[PDB]
Amino acid sequence: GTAFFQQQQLPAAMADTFLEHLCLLDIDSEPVAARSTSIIATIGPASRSVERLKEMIKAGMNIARLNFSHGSHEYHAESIANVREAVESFAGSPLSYRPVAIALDTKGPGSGPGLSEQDVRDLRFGVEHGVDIVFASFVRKASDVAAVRAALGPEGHGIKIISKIENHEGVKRFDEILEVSDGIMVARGDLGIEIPAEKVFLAQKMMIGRCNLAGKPVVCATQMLESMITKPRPTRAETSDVANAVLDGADCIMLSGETAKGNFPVEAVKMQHAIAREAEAAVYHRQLFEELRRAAPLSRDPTEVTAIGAVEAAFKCCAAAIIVLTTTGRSAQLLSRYRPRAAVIAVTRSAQAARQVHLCRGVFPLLYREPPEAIWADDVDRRVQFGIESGKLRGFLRVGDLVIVVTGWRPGSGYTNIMRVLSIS
Amino acid sequence: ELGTAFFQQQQLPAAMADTFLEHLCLLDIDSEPVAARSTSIIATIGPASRSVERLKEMIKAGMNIARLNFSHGSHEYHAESIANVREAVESFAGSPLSYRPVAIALDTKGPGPGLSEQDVRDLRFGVEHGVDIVFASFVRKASDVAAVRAALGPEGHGIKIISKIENHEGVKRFDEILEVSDGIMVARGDLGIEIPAEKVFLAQKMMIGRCNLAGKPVVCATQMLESMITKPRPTRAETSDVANAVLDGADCIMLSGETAKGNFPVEAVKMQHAIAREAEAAVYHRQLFEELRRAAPLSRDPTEVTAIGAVEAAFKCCAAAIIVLTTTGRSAQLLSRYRPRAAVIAVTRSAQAARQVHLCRGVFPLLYREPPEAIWADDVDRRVQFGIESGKLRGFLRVGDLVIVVTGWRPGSGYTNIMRVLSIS
Amino acid sequence: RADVAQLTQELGTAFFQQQQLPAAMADTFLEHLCLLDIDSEPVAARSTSIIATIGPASRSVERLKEMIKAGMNIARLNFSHGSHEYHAESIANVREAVESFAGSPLSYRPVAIALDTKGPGSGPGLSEQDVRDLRFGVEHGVDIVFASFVRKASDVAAVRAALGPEGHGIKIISKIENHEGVKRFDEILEVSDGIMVARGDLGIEIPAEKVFLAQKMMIGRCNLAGKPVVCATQMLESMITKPRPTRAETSDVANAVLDGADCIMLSGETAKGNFPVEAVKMQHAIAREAEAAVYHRQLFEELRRAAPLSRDPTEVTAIGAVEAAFKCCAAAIIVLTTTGRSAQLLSRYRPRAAVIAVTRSAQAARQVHLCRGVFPLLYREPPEAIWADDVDRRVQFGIESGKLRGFLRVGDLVIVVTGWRPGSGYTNIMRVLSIS
Amino acid sequence: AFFQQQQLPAAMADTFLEHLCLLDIDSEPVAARSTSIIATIGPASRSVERLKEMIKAGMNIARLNFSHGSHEYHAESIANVREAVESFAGSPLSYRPVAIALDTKGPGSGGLSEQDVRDLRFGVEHGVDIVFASFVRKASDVAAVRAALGPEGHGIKIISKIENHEGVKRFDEILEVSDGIMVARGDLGIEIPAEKVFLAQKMMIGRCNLAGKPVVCATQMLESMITKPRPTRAETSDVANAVLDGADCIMLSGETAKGNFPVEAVKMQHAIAREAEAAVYHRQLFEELRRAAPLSRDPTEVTAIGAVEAAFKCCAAAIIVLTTTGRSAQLLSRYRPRAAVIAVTRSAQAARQVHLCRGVFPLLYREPPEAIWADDVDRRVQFGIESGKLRGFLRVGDLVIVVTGWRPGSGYTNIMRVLSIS
Ligand SMILES: Nc1cccc(S(=O)(=O)N2CCN(S(=O)(=O)c3ccc(O)c(O)c3)CC2)c1
Ligand SMILES: Nc1cccc(S(=O)(=O)N2CCN(S(=O)(=O)c3ccc(O)c(O)c3)CC2)c1
Ligand SMILES: O=P(O)(O)OC[C@H]1O[C@](O)(COP(=O)(O)O)[C@@H](O)[C@@H]1O
Ligand SMILES: O=P(O)(O)OC[C@H]1O[C@](O)(COP(=O)(O)O)[C@@H](O)[C@@H]1O
Ligand SMILES: O=P(O)(O)OC[C@H]1O[C@](O)(COP(=O)(O)O)[C@@H](O)[C@@H]1O
Ligand SMILES: O=P(O)(O)OC[C@H]1O[C@](O)(COP(=O)(O)O)[C@@H](O)[C@@H]1O
Ligand SMILES: O=C([O-])C(=O)[O-]
Ligand SMILES: O=C([O-])C(=O)[O-]
Ligand SMILES: O=C([O-])C(=O)[O-]
Ligand SMILES: O=C([O-])C(=O)[O-]
Ligand SMILES: [K+]
Ligand SMILES: [K+]
Ligand SMILES: [K+]
Ligand SMILES: [K+]
Ligand SMILES: [Mg+2]
Ligand SMILES: [Mg+2]
Ligand SMILES: [Mg+2]
Ligand SMILES: [Mg+2]
Repeated sequence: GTAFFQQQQLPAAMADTFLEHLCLLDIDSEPVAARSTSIIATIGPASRSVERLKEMIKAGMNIARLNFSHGSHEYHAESIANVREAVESFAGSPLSYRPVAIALDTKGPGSGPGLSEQDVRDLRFGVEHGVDIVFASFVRKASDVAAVRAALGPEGHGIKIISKIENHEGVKRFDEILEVSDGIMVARGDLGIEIPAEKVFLAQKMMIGRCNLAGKPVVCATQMLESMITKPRPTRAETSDVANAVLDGADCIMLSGETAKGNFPVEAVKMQHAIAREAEAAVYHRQLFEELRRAAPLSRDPTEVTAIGAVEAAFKCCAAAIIVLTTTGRSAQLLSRYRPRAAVIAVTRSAQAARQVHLCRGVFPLLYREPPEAIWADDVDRRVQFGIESGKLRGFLRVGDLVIVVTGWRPGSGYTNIMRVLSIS
Repeated sequence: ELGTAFFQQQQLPAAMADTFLEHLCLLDIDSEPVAARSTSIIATIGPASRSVERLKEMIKAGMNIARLNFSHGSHEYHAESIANVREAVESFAGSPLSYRPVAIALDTKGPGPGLSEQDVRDLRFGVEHGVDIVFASFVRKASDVAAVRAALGPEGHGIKIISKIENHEGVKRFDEILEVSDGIMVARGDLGIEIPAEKVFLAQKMMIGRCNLAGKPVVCATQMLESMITKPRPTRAETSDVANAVLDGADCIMLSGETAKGNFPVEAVKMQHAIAREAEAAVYHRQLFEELRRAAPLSRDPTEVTAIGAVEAAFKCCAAAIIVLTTTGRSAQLLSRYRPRAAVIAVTRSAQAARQVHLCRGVFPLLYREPPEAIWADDVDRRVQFGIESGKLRGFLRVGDLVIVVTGWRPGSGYTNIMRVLSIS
Repeated sequence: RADVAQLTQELGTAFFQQQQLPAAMADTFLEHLCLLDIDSEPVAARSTSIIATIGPASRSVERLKEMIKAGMNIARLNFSHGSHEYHAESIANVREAVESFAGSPLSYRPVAIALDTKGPGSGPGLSEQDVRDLRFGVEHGVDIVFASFVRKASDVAAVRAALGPEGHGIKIISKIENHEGVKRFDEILEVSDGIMVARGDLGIEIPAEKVFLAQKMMIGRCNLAGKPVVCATQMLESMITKPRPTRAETSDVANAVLDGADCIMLSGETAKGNFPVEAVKMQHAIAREAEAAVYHRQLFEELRRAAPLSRDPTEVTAIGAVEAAFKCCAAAIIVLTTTGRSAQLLSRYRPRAAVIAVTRSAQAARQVHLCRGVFPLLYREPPEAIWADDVDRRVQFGIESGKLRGFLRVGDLVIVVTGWRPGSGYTNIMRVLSIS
Repeated sequence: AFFQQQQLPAAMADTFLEHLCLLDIDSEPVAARSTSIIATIGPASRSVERLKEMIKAGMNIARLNFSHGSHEYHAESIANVREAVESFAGSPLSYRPVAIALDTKGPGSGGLSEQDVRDLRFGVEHGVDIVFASFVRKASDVAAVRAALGPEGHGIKIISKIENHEGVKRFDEILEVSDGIMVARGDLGIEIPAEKVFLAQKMMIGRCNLAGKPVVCATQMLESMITKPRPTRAETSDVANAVLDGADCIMLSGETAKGNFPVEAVKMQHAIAREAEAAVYHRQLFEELRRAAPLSRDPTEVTAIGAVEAAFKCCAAAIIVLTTTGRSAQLLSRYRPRAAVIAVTRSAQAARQVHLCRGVFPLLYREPPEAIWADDVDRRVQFGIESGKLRGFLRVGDLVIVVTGWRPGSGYTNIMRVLSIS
């Protein structure tokens, strides 16, 4: 229908030049797709109650950040328990349950050259409490990342390390840090003090571009909606900043004081949710996909080959979603790197993977709880149907839609290799 | 992984270029073609190419389609030509490495205002003798194609009608003719007499472009290697002409007098084979695929969606082949329209489809005659393995290579919706 | 690499490391982003104009001199507050501070004066206070009118009529502040000289999360039309009370320049804030960094592909001159202009080279600050007897001011744009000159 | 009506595929033929009357094949060409200069042969404009030809013929020291496999286009026309494709030297080239030539790109350039403008040699001088406009781009002007 092609900036998406795309942007063209940029909310006195945390999950919070620069281990263990209680209060309805990752943001090296002794104790605390992500403060070289990985020990092998770039050395040694990290955080607060304030935007755009090229998650952080710490509505520069972080290519956007100590934590999450949906519909996929395809190297990895074929197929039919079965989240990450307009519904049995895939833009994790079927092909079909039923319940899919299904040839991680065009019934 | 030697062959340095101008500058006479020749050769059968022994030599040289010119000779003469082609083709049935299906095409005498009485009798002869293709002479409007289609009686609706554009009216009414035809022949002999000779190249390039856009086969015909009727080597203009027809986008190239009455019929086939291989490696796939992708409309047909995803996947891993299961040839045709560098190995139970897919560039048919398995998924696996073992036998594949496999979710034609990445073992 | 090798050997590797030149030579926008470098210093003069609102914090002649030195190009008088006597005193103080630098003509900086109207309020069209304020503007010689709440083409025609016969030279920049203005944008732009994205009211009239779409759409359409566009309101809001802006504020300024804005504005930050000079300095610093990060390779290609064919010699000469400037990395394009139009047509193609506009019109010299990358030089000398000699003297005045301000160095290439006969509308010549 | 002619619907297309789909056999070519025709002089094209007919059919360069005939035979051929060319000098606004090219015999079994030294000396003594140097294998072969031309032959253009594997492999070093290249497909098709010649032709044409140096496509282009009045479908396609590849010149060998239809062969190449030039996809071609050409601080180079860009912006009928050596016209030609490059020169040799560059129409200025330099310059621009109007290039109301310099003498072009006709 004509109405379908007037929504989600589709006239602007069909434009032949970026200039014509801008000219065709319409304030009356409503966003239809689900919000794909994840929201990281910092936990503190304003967002610690179980009842307030339930409201933040409903507003769109995907990752809860624990800032280990403040508070004791007892304080952070209580934060973890309240987050998990609020998250599990919706587990009674598996088709609508939303996993929420828990990220530990370290205190940092301070005046020291490498990993501090408090960071070693805090990292061990994180492993013992089952955190999913580490936001490693003041990463200056590859050996800083290796020190964090060593401090996590053998039990913390599955924890993602997102390196925070906060100074000139981190910006200069970016390539070596990105190579050994799982992703990056553009920590603009310290970065704006370490380098001239008027240069932070160049560092943010460079790091986002390089992370997008590498297919690794990138978080834009600090002062995005600062004025909402005390005021009910943000400034015109703040809404523009959030929108531009999404247009730059950020996988995640973050709230610090807005959710930890401010007076509008739920509204700050709602505002980031609303801006991100508008900005995602304004993305010029025509040039973006072409450039991501052209820049990505040739590959002999079947997961990598299936991912590009599935994204290409999704664009060809305007697929409502790409449903992917994943154990570690990697198959969903490789689909996410090509920035499909189709939502990536990732069905997994790993609760940790379901929490961690929020780091990748456009990945909507579904945690499958059923015990395995005796026949593997039937267990695979049951999970795909769970993805279709959750998608229908949440508004991602309707009868008549086309979906791309990405599965593998045997159980276990690393064997994705099948792309299937499916009609929703 | 593949080596520097691999990336120096088949014009791969020229294929990686960022502009068409840089692609031209990087073409190398020392870069040898590795892929199998994908542009089919149509050879006209006449006194110089009628004997079973001569036909066996032409099959070995590369003839894929045998053309019977009904402008000369009786029905008895053409029935003997058909029998000799079939005898020469079946003389290699014992060896899997040498067996190659050969299509039989009937070229009509022509019109008078519409379908002539002799054309009705000749078309009826074609149906009775099981011809695969009709090259319909002097098509000027859509109603001429409908007359040929109606003349293919009740038993011949499976025969492909390739409309010959030979005059100004056919060129002007091209869109309506292509819409109702299976493909087109740029019949340059009469076209060069009906329109100014210096305008034939414009008509050829326009029709080839429109056929490529429509995803329908296009044949370049007449005087391609004319001097080879009496001389053992062609002129510099003739080799250039064959190469440029392949670079323009022609699915097939044809020999008329060169093979029907000339002194070097086998040598003419060998020459077309050698030039086509060189020209196919020089194709600028980078821009070609992007433009075929951008110009092809969005589709909700799973075969069309699977085909683009499979071609995209083949380019990503430099796949040795795309193995497709097809009953009518349609799934292989939709892969062929995106001009993959990988060979399209079409496994079919239909002898007619195996002969007719020679009309589509890069489709290498395999006729499969094993009795069907009781379990459909096992029958599918057996045909995919048949394609891999014939591929290994003929030099298309080695252990360690990657292939793309295109199949459907249920038996019967029209259900292609699956693309798999397979490692050859 | 071969397309820059001889020029890299000539100008040096250090030249090609500054002003984001490695990022500018990238083949894709993605590679351009990856190559942005915080250590690549901006070299070019700041091309995006700064509009500063005059108020109690920025009214004194001494404070205004500091703001001119910090980079203020246009002084905005907000007629929503203050009396005619108050605004006349503000105008006089701006003119006094501007003329305090007139002793040195090769370095003098013109400053435009803009009148921002109160608006229609609850009314349907032009209010009676707006008619009195517009007459005040004509009587006091203002250069620009920022017309509040423009909702249709007839609103800008009413403003033009209220300016009368004597205000024909005044530029009307229409402020888009509501849903109707956004929806009727094309008809408003057609009859206006330019647009202001008035984000304050716009963010109240439409959902706050949609303002960025309206800003980007209007900037794109103004760039396509070749007409000036101003980005306004809350750009450095926190600097009203703090000496340093937030990370969202610096990002906002940078993104307005990257979107394609000709001008950026300061409101309460300069009118009533505690750091008016610091706010101007911050906008200056961010705009220079953002201008160097513009992806000229795709931008120029798209401006050419989108611009229709033209049989106007000024339009034809402008694209030829911008193309020539990119070919040699020209330090500047010196253009002779009477009304500012020839400089505006060069500016629409977004050259990296500075557009040094030599004019005898003091009003045109002030008004060309609306066009990005135009550096006005007011020529005060009496005419030569031979017209060709008068033209040459004006070109040499541009080269000498260019050398004395740092725009040009001996060995640089410059593009000179002139006409074949005196008077406006005859630009048709482009010359390549080597600086000696 | 203007936008339906010269394949303008196909020229406006956003992709090459859409450009192909929009090619129209009913869209007539309007612009003058840009690709020069080199015709080989022999028994079938030696008479003054036959040569006059070939000049009217479109011959721009006369090739003397020194592989056959004596010096006396070639001197008579030169004299007949000059007599036929000067028979049209009575009308200066329509006079067509014709270059004379000497094609050497070659090294044979040997570097530079002793017969080649004598033939090159003959060429200098007889005032030839171009040398087509046979079997060039390395840069030192070009230097040997340059030395054999001596001090009296400094102005002669050396076009290196690439005829073997070594010439193809050492192409870059040969092009660097040559004025241009000839893709000599006859010997090349014997030295390398016949099925690889098209790759060598396309590579050399692309590299010459990138370098901004002339490239000639040669041998068997219309071969069958040696005995038949019409060419084959492969032959017309070959000529069209050489123009579409980017060749500056196309050549006729036996077709004009010994064939039964020399005038018809020239007419056929003229007709095909005009059709192929209108089918050129300028949208991508200009963008790629522009992107591939390096940045430059040479004012002639900078003015040339500004002028071609300006010509495309207004659909200029022509770019009128004042040139001494032909260089300013060559730098305009390298960007492949759709506008004709009308080169007004006083140098008769430069007027003949600029036929090597596609789209350059030389006008030999033989009008009285003006005392004031600026008036003399203006008069040459008016000469270009009047010849353009007379020959059909221009009409009243058209826009032209005029390219001149700031002071006399070669190497000072730095001005581009937009001018309205009449
Ligand atoms: N992250 C990302 C990666 C790839 C492509 C894109 S993109 O497609 O959004 N991309 C916007 C930036 N441009 S631009 O050339 O700078 C530009 C800017 C303003 C204009 O009006 C214009 O004509 C061109 C290139 C297209 C985004
Ligand atoms: N869709 C499609 C179909 C067929 C071939 C191709 S193609 O990719 O082979 N290709 C042809 C040639 N054109 S061109 O712009 O005419 C051209 C010609 C000569 C040049 O030196 C040049 O720089 C450009 C470009 C595209 C693409
Ligand atoms: O993204 P990952 O971690 O590589 O997981 C993909 C894996 O998931 C599957 O689709 C299903 O496997 P399981 O039955 O073990 O969940 C495998 O075929 C495939 O290898
Ligand atoms: O190309 P076609 O004629 O549509 O045939 C493709 C068909 O082949 C298959 O892959 C296998 O089908 P069969 O087992 O019936 O041969 C089908 O699933 C698919 O629909
Ligand atoms: O940009 P504008 O207003 O068209 O003015 C450009 C004009 O300036 C000139 O270069 C010089 O004109 P004047 O001598 O009137 O100042 C004219 O040739 C040209 O028409
Ligand atoms: O193309 P060339 O060889 O550089 O000659 C171009 C020259 O022609 C002119 O326009 C006119 O020069 P002349 O007066 O010497 O004929 C020069 O100003 C310019 O340098
Ligand atoms: O640590 C952070 O998030 C910062 O410095 O912005
Ligand atoms: O019949 C043909 O092939 C022709 O006329 O070219
Ligand atoms: O009036 C204004 O400037 C606004 O609303 O932004
Ligand atoms: O000399 C030539 O031109 C050839 O050999 O083709
Ligand atoms: K911290
Ligand atoms: K026939
Ligand atoms: K106001
Ligand atoms: K010779
Ligand atoms: Mg920090
Ligand atoms: Mg025929
Ligand atoms: Mg307002
Ligand atoms: Mg030879």
